[PDB]
Amino acid sequence: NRAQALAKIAEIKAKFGLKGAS
Amino acid sequence: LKVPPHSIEAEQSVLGGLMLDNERWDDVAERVVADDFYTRPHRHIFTEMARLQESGSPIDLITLAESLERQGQLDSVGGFAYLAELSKNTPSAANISAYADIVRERAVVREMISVANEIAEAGFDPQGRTSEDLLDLAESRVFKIAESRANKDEGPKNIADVLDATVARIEQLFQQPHDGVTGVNTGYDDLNKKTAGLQPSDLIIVAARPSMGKTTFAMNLVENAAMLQDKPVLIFSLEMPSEQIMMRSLASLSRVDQTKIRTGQLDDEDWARISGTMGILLEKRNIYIDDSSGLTPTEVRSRARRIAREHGGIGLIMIDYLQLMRVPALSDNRTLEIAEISRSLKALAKELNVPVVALSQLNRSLEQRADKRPVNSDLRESGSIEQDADLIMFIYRDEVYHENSDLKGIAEIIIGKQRNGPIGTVRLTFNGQWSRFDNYAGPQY
Amino acid sequence: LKVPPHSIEAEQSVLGGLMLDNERWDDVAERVVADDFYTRPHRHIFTEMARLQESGSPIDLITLAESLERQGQLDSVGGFAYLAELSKNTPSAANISAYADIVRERAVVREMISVANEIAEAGFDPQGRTSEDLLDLAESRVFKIAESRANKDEGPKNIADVLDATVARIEQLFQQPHDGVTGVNTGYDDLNKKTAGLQPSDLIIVAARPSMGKTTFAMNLVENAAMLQDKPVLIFSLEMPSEQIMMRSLASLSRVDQTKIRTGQLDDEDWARISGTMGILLEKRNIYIDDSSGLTPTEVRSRARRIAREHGGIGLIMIDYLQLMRVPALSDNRTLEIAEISRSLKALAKELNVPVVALSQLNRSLEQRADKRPVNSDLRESGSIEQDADLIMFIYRDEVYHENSDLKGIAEIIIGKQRNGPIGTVRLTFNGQWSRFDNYAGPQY
Amino acid sequence: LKVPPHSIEAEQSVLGGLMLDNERWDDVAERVVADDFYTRPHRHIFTEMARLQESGSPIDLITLAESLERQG
Ligand SMILES: Nc1ncnc2c1ncn2[C@@H]1O[C@H](COP(=O)(O)OP(=O)(O)O)[C@@H](O)[C@H]1O
Ligand SMILES: Nc1ncnc2c1ncn2[C@@H]1O[C@H](COP(=O)(O)OP(=O)(O)O)[C@@H](O)[C@H]1O
Ligand SMILES: [Mg+2]
Ligand SMILES: [Mg+2]
Repeated sequence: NRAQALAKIAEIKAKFGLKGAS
Repeated sequence: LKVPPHSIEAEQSVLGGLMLDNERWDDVAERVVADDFYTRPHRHIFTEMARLQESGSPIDLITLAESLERQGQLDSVGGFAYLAELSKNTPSAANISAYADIVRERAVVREMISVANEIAEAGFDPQGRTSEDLLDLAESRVFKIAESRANKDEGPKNIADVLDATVARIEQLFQQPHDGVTGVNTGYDDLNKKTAGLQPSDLIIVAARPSMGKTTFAMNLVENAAMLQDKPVLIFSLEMPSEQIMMRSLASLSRVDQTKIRTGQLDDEDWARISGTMGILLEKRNIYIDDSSGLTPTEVRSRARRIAREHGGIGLIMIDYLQLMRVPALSDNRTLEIAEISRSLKALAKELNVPVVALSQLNRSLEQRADKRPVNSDLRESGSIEQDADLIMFIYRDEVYHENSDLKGIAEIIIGKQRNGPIGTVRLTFNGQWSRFDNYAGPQY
Repeated sequence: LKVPPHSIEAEQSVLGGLMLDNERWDDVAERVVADDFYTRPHRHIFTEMARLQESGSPIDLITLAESLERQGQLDSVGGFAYLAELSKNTPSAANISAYADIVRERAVVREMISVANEIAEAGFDPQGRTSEDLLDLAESRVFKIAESRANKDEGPKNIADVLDATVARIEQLFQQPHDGVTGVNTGYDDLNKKTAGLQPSDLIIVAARPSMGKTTFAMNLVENAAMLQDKPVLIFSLEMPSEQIMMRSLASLSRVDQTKIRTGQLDDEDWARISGTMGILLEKRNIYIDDSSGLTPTEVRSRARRIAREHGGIGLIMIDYLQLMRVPALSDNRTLEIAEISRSLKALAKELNVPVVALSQLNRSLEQRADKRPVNSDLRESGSIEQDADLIMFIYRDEVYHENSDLKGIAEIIIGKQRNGPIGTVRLTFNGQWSRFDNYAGPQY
Repeated sequence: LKVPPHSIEAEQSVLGGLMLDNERWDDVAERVVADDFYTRPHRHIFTEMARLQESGSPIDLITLAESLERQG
């Protein structure tokens, strides 16, 4: 659902997103 | 004796670094230009080095001096002895980028001083110019320098950083719902879904054949933006006086027949509705209208800047229509005039970070086809507009051409070019009785 | 020497005219401020006069001198001698507003020069400021000069001002009953209903194929406007000499057969009717005719301005026909010439606030279509005319093409483009015997 | 001498009358053009007066002299 989608969003942000990110 | 700020040491260091290191030329190439050098010999040296670098030839001392000698330009520069002194004096361990940046900054300062002197000289000896012309001249002079230094923001970007930013943007859009609207709300559900609102800093073009409701659609968008926001909304109307615009707006908002308003045949309820509309407008007070004729891009930009300064932000800017705008310097060719107008509009959109909706018109050639629905190529003579436009919407009405059409009261907004979304056709209801567009309640295809 | 822009005589004129006439103060106060004056004494004088005006006292010579003397500042101003000099040199034939505007202009130019000098001085002395800071400073300085300035007439007004103007216009329209006619009365009920009269500041085009009655309809409109108004009506007849126009006008007004007038075979009753018509015309005296040929838009504008200046305004302007006008600088390209003509006519109509009716011609290809009733696309080679015109009417007579027509004597005025209302066809009766159009008395669908 | 036919008195009278009576410009504008004046100063004055008259401004002495001064 929305909660799982946001959790995966945060997981991908931690995995690849760095420096700038959001 | 005034001393213009010149850094001869920085230029000599740049030249020496280029002679002793040919790999750094690109770093110098993106920071300084030939005209940025004060002394003529330095400009000539830089031009010769640029020619050699573009031809693939080495830029060492012997080849550069020899090339200048061959063309007879060595004597003007200062000689092989001067070139050798420049090469030897500069130490190898130097940061050419810092010196190049200093030289770049000095050229901007010198241009600013030159513009100030020109303005003062023009003021002392008007030669028949008006004060308004001098003010416009000064604004143009300063903005030229600003744009001259506003070209470094465009360049290549890192692939990984772009990908990460794209992923973050996708997540944020899916994070903050806003029911599918990210930009300025258009007031229409389907248009919001297909556009995610009106995106700030994006140029929007509305084009259609005559009598298609283009001004009506633009006014409906303006009214919706005003009712659904708080920032001021500015209107530039080069074709209508403001009173007719307000009458059309009253007809649209109060849902009263426009002919009745125009002829004055209004009953008590219509007067009450008009009073309510006026009360709402006076409570909000965020709409500004300018019905000047023969507008120039400088006046439009200045008035937009003044509104944004006075109120700290603009919800939306509307221009109707750009075919009536003029550029006096390019009156000889219409295509150049259109390109200048489009460039100035794009610069204003970037500067104020506001959505700009400019209305345009189509040639009669569109009506020479069996299907009269507009396409991109129908933007002939305005190629720059099509390229610089971030959103392009065409208005079509089948009932205009066909009396027996089944889509009476139905208008199509066709997205011919969308920068950040899909293209397609959106059907809406057209109540010409109230001079309004509404969401289409029928079946969608 | 670079003496700053100033005019001591204009200031002296302003102060003296205020001393001699105190009812002009407002006009001076709305145009000049105490800081606009260059010399300190003039600023002090204006400040003291403003204080006296605020307290409710007259600002004549003795009152001003006494008020200055009580504060001990009479010597700083220059003395009662200087005040008397101001009183003496200024005549009572003073246009104080013009001098105040001029003083305003000098101050603006002077401030621009001062700001340019400040910008240059800042550029030559960075004091550790980045070039970005210097450009921002320059922008701020020029912006404060230009910030709102005094161009409230040619700037975007507030929503309140526009709404108030619209409501005042609505009240003015609803004040005087004319049964739905706001512009110049066309003399025909259905055309008045469809067009609400000929609106001021509008461009109106009448088009038809040859021998349809363009000149006849234009002259009928001129006659109706002259009979139903009081302002002069001006005609620009580039096609016919004025004598033939007056013969046609007599035939129309007196309802006498055109052939009889042309051949001179009239009787006593016709002579009596002509005498009555001449008496009516000489009692009215508001029709002016210019039968020159090859007129440029500049000449038309100049002559219309001269007529309005001499006789207190115009009620209608008529041009027959625009194909006979000339723009020498653009004779190479017909499309550009037509665009310039239409733009100049629209500008003239907006400037003089009068309806302008211009006759035009259509391409031959219209005669090849199955249905010969004109459409907008029939204005080929003249797209700018369709773009710029506020109202477009086509004259169609069926009997011209069909000998067996059932509509003999019946003409149709087709509104091809109505900017502020509906479109359709209006039927009239054509009496070619008297060279006249009349209201259609037949059944209406 | 081979004198160039001209009359300064008529030009000076016209300019003075225009300065004193601004309502007569038309009666002068339909009988003479700027290029019809013989001396350069008179042509220049007439051109400036035409500019002021067609810009909507009075043509009195102080305004005309000041306007000429502003253009140098
Ligand atoms: N002597 C006449 N008797 C009757 N009708 C005439 C006469 N002269 C002209 N007409 C009518 O006037 C119409 C238009 O003529 P005119 O206005 O002169 O040309 P245009 O319409 O091109 O300006 C023609 O259709 C013709 O029928
Ligand atoms: N009084 C009216 N009654 C019905 N429809 C009107 C009225 N006034 C204007 N319209 C409609 O508004 C539409 C748009 O007109 P306009 O804004 O003048 O042209 P554009 O949209 O090309 O600028 C036209 O198609 C016309 O049918
Ligand atoms: Mg329009
Ligand atoms: Mg004719």
